[PDB]
Amino acid sequence: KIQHIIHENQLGLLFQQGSFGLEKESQRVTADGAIVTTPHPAVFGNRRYHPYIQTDFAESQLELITPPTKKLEDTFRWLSVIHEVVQRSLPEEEYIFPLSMPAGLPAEEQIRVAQREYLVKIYGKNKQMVSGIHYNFQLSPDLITRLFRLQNEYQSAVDFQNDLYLKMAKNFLRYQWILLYLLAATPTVESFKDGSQFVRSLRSSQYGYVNPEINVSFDSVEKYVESLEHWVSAEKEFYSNVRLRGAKKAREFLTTGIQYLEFRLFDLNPFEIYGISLKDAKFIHVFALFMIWMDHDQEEVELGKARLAEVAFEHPLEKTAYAVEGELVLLELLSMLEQIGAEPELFEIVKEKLTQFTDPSKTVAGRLVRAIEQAGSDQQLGAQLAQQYKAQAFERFYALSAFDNMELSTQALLFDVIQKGIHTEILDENDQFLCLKYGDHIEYVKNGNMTSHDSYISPLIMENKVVTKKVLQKAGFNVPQSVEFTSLEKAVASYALFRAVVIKPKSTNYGLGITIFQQGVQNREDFAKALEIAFREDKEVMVEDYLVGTEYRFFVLGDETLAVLLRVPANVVGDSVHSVAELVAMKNDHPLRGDGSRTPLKKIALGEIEQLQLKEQGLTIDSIPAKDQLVQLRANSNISTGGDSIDMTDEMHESYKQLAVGITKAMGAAVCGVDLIIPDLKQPATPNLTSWGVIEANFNPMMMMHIFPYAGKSRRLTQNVIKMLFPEL
Amino acid sequence: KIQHIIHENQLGLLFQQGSFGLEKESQRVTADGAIVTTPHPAVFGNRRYHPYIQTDFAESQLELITPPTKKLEDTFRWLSVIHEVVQRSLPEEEYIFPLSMPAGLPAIRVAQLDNPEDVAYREYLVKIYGKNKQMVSGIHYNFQLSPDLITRLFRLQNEYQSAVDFQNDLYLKMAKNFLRYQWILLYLLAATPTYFKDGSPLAKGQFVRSLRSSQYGYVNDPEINVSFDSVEKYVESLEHWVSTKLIAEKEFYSNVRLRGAKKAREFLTTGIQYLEFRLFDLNPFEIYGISLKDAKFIHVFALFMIWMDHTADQEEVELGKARLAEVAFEHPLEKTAYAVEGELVLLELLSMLEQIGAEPELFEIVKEKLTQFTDPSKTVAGRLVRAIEQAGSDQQLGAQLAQQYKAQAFERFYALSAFDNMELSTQALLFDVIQKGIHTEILDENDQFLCLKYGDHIEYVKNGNMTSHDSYISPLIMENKVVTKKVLQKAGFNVPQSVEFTSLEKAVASYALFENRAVVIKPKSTNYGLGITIFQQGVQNREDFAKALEIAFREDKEVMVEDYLVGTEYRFFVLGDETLAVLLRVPANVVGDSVHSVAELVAMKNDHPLRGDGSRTPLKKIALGEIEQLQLKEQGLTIDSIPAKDQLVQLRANSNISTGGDSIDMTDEMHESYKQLAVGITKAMGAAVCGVDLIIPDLKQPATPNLTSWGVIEANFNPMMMMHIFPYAGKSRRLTQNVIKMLFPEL
Repeated sequence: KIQHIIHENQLGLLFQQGSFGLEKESQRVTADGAIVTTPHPAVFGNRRYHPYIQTDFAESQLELITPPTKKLEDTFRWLSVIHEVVQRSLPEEEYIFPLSMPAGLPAEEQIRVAQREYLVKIYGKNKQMVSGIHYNFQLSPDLITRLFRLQNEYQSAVDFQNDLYLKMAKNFLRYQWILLYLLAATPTVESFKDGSQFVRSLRSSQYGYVNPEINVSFDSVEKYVESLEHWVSAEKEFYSNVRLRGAKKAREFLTTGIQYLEFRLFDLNPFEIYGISLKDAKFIHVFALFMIWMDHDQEEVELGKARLAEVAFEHPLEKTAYAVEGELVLLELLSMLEQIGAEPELFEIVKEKLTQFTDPSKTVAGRLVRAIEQAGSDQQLGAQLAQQYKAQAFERFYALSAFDNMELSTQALLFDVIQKGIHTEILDENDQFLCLKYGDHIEYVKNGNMTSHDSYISPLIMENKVVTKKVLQKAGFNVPQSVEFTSLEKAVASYALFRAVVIKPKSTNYGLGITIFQQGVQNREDFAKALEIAFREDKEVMVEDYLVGTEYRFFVLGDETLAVLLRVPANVVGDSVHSVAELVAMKNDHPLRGDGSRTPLKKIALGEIEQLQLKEQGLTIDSIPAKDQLVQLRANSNISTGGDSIDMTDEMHESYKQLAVGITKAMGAAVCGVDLIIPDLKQPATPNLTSWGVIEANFNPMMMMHIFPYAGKSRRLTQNVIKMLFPEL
Repeated sequence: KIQHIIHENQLGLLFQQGSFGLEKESQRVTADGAIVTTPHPAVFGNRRYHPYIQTDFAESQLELITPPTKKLEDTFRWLSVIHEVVQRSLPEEEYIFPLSMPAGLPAIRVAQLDNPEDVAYREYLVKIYGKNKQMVSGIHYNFQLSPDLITRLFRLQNEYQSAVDFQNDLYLKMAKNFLRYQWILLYLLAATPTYFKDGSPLAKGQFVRSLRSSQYGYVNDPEINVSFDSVEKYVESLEHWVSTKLIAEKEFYSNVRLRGAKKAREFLTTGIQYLEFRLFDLNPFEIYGISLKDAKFIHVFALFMIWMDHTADQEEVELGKARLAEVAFEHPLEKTAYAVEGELVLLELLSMLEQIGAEPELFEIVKEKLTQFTDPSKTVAGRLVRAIEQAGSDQQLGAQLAQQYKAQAFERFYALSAFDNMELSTQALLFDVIQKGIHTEILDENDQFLCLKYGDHIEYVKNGNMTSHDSYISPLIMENKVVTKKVLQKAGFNVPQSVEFTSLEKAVASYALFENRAVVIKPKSTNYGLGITIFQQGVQNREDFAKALEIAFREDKEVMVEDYLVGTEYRFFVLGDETLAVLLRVPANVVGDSVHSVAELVAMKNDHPLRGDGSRTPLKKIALGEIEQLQLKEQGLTIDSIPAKDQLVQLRANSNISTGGDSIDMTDEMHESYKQLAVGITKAMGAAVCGVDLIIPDLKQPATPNLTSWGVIEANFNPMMMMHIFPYAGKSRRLTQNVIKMLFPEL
């Protein structure tokens, strides 16, 4: 079905609308560039059900799959993320491989290909080691439907879909060589003939598995079904550079038609990190539409296919045989953009491609030869490029490039999900609402911690505090008591009830009225005075217990305390006889140090608050701290200032840890985070408030400082959560 | 020892602190005044487990038990509420009985306890003393001293060594003294001045101050006696009699009783937890059979027994009771024989209050009491005799008074008075919990958090319908409104969709998307509806479409086009897997049927009890203001003007309860299909309770997917039950019961 009244009805935005799927095969490899020759990583979710990351043929060869997305931009986001999860999950020794043509190729015995023999037998194990990028595009149904009405001619919707897809495929084949001229990365291979110096593309080139001499028919869905089905007298064997992947069986196409098209034409791009460029994917999209668009038989296709294989073989450097056909295609394509009012970016892209016809070196094929030549070996550049990419990605290990904005608790959850093979949808990028489904089972999480497993009332309880206080004391736990007096005369009377307390005004400024009795309510007269000063400042004054001790935070999931975090005020240790400034800068060199929100840790600054306190320590920016002399630069633990979080899970006594599990269970929360004040972590727990006191309960606990502590073992909470949700895994 | 001298550590504030309980016994009775002579109401929870409402002995005799509270102030709200729940629960035919004295006694009734032992116990008891004396009912006053004040008392007292012995000795001292002076309490508060029960006493209107504390009032025997002198002795006394012969220790009858008692002896390790005082007769003049002032009076008095240094000797205690009996038998109008003792006794009380820095109010109370010694006319007993003569009989007043109170309970049927301030939804749940008997406690009156505990099962509910079964993700899903939309489009429910355009050019370009779709085009943020274009039929032209988008952009930076919906909006209340109710709300109105003017018409409609503040009551009274008066002009009517003949006059354009619109139950009237959708939407949300708002062109026609057929307005995670419980014109659907059951299905 080829016609474009679309322009007559101005449906420009719709032709662009669509969906984009994407698979990339890369070979797991050593630093040398050799094939990994080892098993698929255990961390990765089951090869059977893991949607994003799987293994195609060789256990060593790996395939990354991006979910389908309405915007080409979101595909890359995913690809980027999947690649980073993989790089970071991959063993330190093993690495990913940039190019399609394997650089170091093993004997047949070597490749286990752990989970095809007949298929393997007919062409052999080695050809299968070739790796590529499959690009799948499907037209927006709305777009098509609008189009179907306009066509008086077609009585069946499926025929029109079928016909439209067929048109696109047939046409894409006809001009598919230009794509191959622009982006071919298969010039060389390690092993019969050294070949006719270089070639544009070996795969498309005859001596590739991809290159069949059986005539199928893309003219009619029915025809193709019969040509295909009769050739049996299955689905896997046919090589179509564009593939009809719409349905499980060809017959079903008569019943249901073709739902989308998968293009197998492409080679990995060594220059781009994930093997594709957003621009190239966009280019392809526009190109597919041009296929459909052009008003435009088997032989023309067959001719096209022939032009495809010759262009492959040609040395990339030398000028293409049919730049002329190519220039004409790109020019009409420019025209196509005019009428659809395509965004400017596209214009820039087709323009650059036009430049490429003229300058062969600007071509992806051509650029690679100089560089590969410069590396001196197919293996040398590939291997060189494996380290750059793994290495480039390990820069911000805590955060996923794809979703830098999402909270770190949430970014990490993502990682876990993608690595474990659970299928996830970002319902709100901005609100950190994730939807996770594995199998029929579906579970929604928000901000990582919030799960189905938490009743609403738990959080409801913790927010209130009066309730928590009243509910916790009944639990029998030690809860610090607050006493509030409307009237001062009553307060003097109430002196019997208080111990170490602080008397403050509900609302005061400049700390007025605050009186602190630490180990101190010894005389009634001083107590009375404290109330008076307090009472001038506000209509209501409060009396609260004052407990001194370090403060800890226990992350509790389920029945056990998962982790414990201590926070300490900005400081540098004096070990180095280095300028504290010199010493400070040294502490900020770690990637985990950035502003507080974007990175797990904040960056200490030697400002006047910090400078002032140092002076209390006797120091100056310039002083060199004696070995093992810790200087604190703040009296405030919040890491906002630059405090260090240190894991205390092992160091903390288990008495409290059970107390923390005891407290959160009383609240009814499966994932609550408890803040406690404990004078002696080391000494065993007691009923007396002298040992400890419960200071707070959090409905949505942090995760991230736990996962990425400045010092101390990293306890990963997101997996505990992930397992908790879908325990079946 | 004497706590009195240890006011040196300024324990006056500690002294006032305590735990307070209360048990009041009354007999459900007919307006006639005759006993009910029928079964315990169905509505109340099971008698075996019910903590708030029960029957002491006679099925006809019911007793209200208030949960202990830190303040005597609160027990009364509990009491007020419990008695209101009881008043509302009885068949209209049945009323409550105010006086202690049985009105018309049959010769009758049975315990009706599920356990065998109780029936045997009551049977043995009815046989021991007959059943008439049992018939009489009265308040019990339970008071427990704060444990912290006791510890402080104890720390100073070197004499005891053991904490419990101190606790036993204190309570004992308090009991003894109470017995000697208890007569003072009865005189003030005698309420039993007045045939079948005890006509042997000569009566010609010749009333005694209190019939109960007299010999004819049931004391099982002269021979039974136990010493309060020592806990160890008391126990020996109770033991010996049980051994051989009260049936048990509970059968021991006395005006003050030790408690927390599994058995007396366990006190020797456990200590005495608290005391129960039974001297009191229901008083006819206070709505709930006792007053706060009087409740308080006893507390201070109880303290005084502690405060005085002296403890009464066995002789003293015995003398006390004889005195109390004589005083109780005296004629109400005459002055007490030992009135000076009373003046002296109340005199110390004052010194004590002054010393402890007690509240200003208390001084007021005791004084009133002194005034009462000068002239007995003021005493409840003296007052009662006056009142009894008014309708000529003991019984007549009791029926007039019961009537007076059941009426009070029924004004504001919709709200529980103890906690008027709480949301209606919550007062309503409270009611239901109390009627059902789930032990309930309020953690924050203001935040609305409640704690319901039955057996070893407890559930925490905030705002009436927020419970354990509801999970946390659902609310978050519903908060978003955007996320709400995504979860919902997946299930396939019809949800209107909004598309936002930053670029006008793209908007015009993207025009095809909505053509024969009825869209409302509006700027993100606009004033006076500026730039808002509505398209009821659909976007017919490119040109009309461009103008609409063009104009909005003039108005705002970010412009949203949203799907237009039309129909009557409906509120389904979904709980669990079933939709429990559907409610619709109409614009304030009246009907001209009456031929009254709109002014008269409206006045009649507000007369309804439910109407009041929209906030403090289910429905808000229509007001005939100018905004209301304009609507009239359109109808061709005026305030004076008379609506004619069953004509609907509309006085608002917005169907808002806030402006006096009515609420109508359409549970049954609505189509089944939509109802499943509310259950369907709730499922996608994964919410146990959800209130789902749909826009529906026709109740009656079956639902179709398409928006023209069908639509969803919004998803609410805290549904407004009271509207549901009370429609202006609907059939009441109570959802608080549905909620409770789902909470405690085991019930």
